[PDB]
Amino acid sequence: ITDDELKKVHDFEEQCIEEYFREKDDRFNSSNDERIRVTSERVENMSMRLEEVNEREHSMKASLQTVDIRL
Amino acid sequence: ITDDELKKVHDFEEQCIEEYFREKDDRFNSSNDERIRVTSERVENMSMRLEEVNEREHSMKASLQTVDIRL
Amino acid sequence: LEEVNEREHSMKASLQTVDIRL
Amino acid sequence: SWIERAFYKRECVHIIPSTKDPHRCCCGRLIGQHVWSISKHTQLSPTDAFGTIEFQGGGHSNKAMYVRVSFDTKPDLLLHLMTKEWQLELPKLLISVHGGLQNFELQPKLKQVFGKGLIKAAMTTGAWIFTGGVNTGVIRHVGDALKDHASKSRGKICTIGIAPWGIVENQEDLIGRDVVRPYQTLTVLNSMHSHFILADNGTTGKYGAEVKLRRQLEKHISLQKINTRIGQGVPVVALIVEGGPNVISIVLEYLRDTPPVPVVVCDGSGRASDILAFGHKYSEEGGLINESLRDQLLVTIQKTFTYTRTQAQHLFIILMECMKKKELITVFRMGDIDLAILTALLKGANASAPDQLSLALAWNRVDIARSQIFIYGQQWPVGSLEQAMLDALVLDRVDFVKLLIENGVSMHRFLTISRLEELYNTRHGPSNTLYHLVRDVKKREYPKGNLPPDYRISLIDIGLVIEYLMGGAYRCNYTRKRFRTLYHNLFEINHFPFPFHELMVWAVLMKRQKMALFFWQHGEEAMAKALVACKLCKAMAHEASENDMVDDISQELNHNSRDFGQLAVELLDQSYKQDEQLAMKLLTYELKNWSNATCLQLAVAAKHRDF
Amino acid sequence: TQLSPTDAFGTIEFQGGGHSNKAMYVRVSFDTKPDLLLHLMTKEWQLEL
Amino acid sequence: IRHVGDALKDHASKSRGKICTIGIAPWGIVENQEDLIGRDVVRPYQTMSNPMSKLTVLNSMHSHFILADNGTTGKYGAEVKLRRQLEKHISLQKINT
Repeated sequence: ITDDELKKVHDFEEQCIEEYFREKDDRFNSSNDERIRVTSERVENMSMRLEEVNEREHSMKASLQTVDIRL
Repeated sequence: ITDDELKKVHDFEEQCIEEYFREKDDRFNSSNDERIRVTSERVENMSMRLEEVNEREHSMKASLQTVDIRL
Repeated sequence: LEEVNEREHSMKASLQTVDIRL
Repeated sequence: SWIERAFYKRECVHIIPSTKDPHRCCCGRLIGQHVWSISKHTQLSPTDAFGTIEFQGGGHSNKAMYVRVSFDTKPDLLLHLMTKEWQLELPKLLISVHGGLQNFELQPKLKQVFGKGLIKAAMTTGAWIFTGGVNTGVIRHVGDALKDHASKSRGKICTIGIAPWGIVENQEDLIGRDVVRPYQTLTVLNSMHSHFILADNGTTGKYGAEVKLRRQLEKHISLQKINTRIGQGVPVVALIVEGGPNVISIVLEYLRDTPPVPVVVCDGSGRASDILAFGHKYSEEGGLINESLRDQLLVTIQKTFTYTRTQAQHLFIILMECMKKKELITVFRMGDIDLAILTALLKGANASAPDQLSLALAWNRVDIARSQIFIYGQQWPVGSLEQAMLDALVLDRVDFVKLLIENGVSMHRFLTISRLEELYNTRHGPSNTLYHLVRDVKKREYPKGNLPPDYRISLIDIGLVIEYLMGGAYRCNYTRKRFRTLYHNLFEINHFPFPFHELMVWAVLMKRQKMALFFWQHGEEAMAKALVACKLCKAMAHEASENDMVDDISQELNHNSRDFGQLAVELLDQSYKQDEQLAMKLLTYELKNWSNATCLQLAVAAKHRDF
Repeated sequence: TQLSPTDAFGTIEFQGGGHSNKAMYVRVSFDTKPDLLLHLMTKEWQLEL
Repeated sequence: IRHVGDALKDHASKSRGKICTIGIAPWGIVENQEDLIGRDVVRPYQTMSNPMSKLTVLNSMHSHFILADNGTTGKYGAEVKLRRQLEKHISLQKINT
């Protein structure tokens, strides 16, 4: 085939490569196991936060009780 | 074998024991069964502590309205 | 929830500043 | 015997001033327990407390050396002590952790991440941790981190402890001359440390006997040149966890120093580290702090430390004098210890950004280089990125290769004949069977024999290797008359029109599977490259099995061949799903870069049954 | 300034910068009529309205 | 336009589509003007930008270019009129409904 046909098949194999790797990424991301992994890691980060939030809320409630006692 | 060929054999045996036990912990922790478990109790203490932080906030907003009315 | 924690820091610092004014 | 003959000690012989308690003297010891010159009148004598400490109890048994030195000794003899007597090599990096002397507890994941980073950075650079010695506060957290290190990993971190001699418990238990003394588990010394620089000023149960000696020792080691011999000393981090009033002035002394010592604090521990955090986010342009945040800082200093208005005023003045050098201060706010020392080494070197990129190449840290070295506003010399490209291939830094391609480096403008030749004669990276292959093809071509050790393996010899490995009627572009004419006339004409094919070949011949998988995605003729790589990996597997080499090499080469065949099969599946006729033309078009062959012929010659 | 036929048009192969993308291009005069430029992009560049 | 190209970086990294993102720039202000000289020929371009040079490179990840020359180099204003009468001409065209 000719040079233009070489250019067209050279584009075609690039859509094949990008399609393959990024469908592999969508398969890995939509699987059960990676979903469970990333959900668990975010649950750990949120529980560490929820804990710090409850500590700061207790401190803010004590400060509000002091402000109510003052006024 | 030789007594010196022993120390090197013995530390190699501690290498294999330490590798086997903590890879066994890694296959147990990365299994599908264990990750579904560890999410669930860590949702229980979130739920108790967030109902706790909603009740703590409820007293705080009542104190905020009381402070504004007093001023 | 991160948006909650960022704005609760601002509200707590403002409450401490108002208590210092009192 | 050299330790007693070189290092001195001082002992409390005074007029016994009672002050408050009649038993407690100026040195705090008991009045009948006796046996600087101001009010203590201390005398100098050779030491009798040095040797080895066997830590009985407290988990793992660890032998930690110790010596009792006077507080006014010059650091040069102490440096000679560490370099000669305990057989400790010169470090690439120093650690200096300070904090509050009182005991405390932090967040659990903060402690875990702090400990894991403080162990791991100490392994990867081989640095020396400098603590406060005794098992109080932050140093107890270093001890727990080193306990986790002993329980999980295998390094021996040099974790030098500097404590006053007067405050350690069971002083009579550590009296000997090169004698192993058991120690049971005034405060206890930390169990998981490595050596001790216990300094006696004569007083007992009092601090301040170690700060000046540690400062002078850190300065003296920072004047020492690193083994790279480029014109720089070893870098020093200033690690702060929490701390009190004194660490504010320690931070001020480290910032107002020549050369400057960068300081990183952490968050979550509280007290002084939290007020550096509150000053750092609420700063604007350094010392230009507005009126609301100055009195917010004043009320938090007067509340957290419980000091007066004027004491908070001097602490805010010292805080502003510290902040005036803002750029050396960085905060790890939650939501680590590694990034702290890596950043501090980068700005303690104070060199150009090629040196930072080469140091991140040495540490194998793509994320650190991406976040810091390749941020917006970084000036780059011409030709330094190409040298970093070469240095990042000779070593299997695919991630750094991916980073450098994403940040402007092009393969067409970089890959030359001489650069690919220098890639083919590298000695770094993993082992390969290429030398046996070129030895066999030079034995077959000129029946000599074993190649010389100082042999430059030319690309013509590489082309002959692709000839012996492909088989059949193959004819590589290296062995053709055009390339031999250019090689004779030269050793954009020397640039390769299709560089990723040559990168495939160099990644396959030297058994670097990760760069081969990366170079399969970038560039073109992926089906041809995958089938050629499958045939090549199968043929080096057969050649390694033929020449009685290691069987694991043959198994891994067969695994690489099967991976490339699976890649070719799944690429064929995707081409069949997209367009049938264009897949037929992909399967039959003549391959000018692969000896005028066909993808179908290459699949058959690779014996690829699934294709 | 003098008027002349163009010498800079075609396709640009973006080397480096991560992903490889081809972007077609043309150098035009600033006083050209927009109907001619639309006929270029619909017909020559094969882009629907 | 750098933020738009960074948006197209994420778009090419997780989504299958080809966004038509025709950019209009002055011809005289783009770096390496001699690199883009040809007639229906594929010309390679360098995404590297020299910080010393005042001229800026094109965005690496646009789809089409309407680089307009008023004759001058290194100055703007050669594309604001051309983009505006083009956009008026697009909106004059009827939609397919």
